[PDB]
Amino acid sequence: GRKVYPHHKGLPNGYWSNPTEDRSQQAIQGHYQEYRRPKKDGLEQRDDQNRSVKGWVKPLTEFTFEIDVTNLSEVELGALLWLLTLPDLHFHRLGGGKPLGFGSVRLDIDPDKT
RNA sequence: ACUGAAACUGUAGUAGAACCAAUCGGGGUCGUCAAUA
Repeated sequence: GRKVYPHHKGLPNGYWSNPTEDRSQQAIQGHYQEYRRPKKDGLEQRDDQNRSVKGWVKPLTEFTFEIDVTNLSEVELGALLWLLTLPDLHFHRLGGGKPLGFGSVRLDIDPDKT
């Protein structure tokens, strides 16, 4: 069926912090720096199997967007609004790098603009 | 067993009215490959 990338629950404090540091080889709070290509012989493994990113959108940053909907039934609308009103600690997965933990996002409705 | 002459195929008339270059699509992501000893 439909392939999904489960949210990386329980990533410790500072997991994404200072990401240039090759912490991939130590179990800091029980997790390896799984999103970063490990260094080999002390040099960066910028091979043509991996990409590199000059930056990323920080965690806890916030985006607002709008959905304009037409002729949704109550089931079709209720399915949509369920996704946009999931209980706490349900997170959507967005963009790239999802296998590595990137792109976990919380969606919630702004009711005053709906 | 005396050539008729003279006479604009012209005048009026918008190739135009209606018609969305548009519909769908996360710049994304894991284990394969080779066959013998």
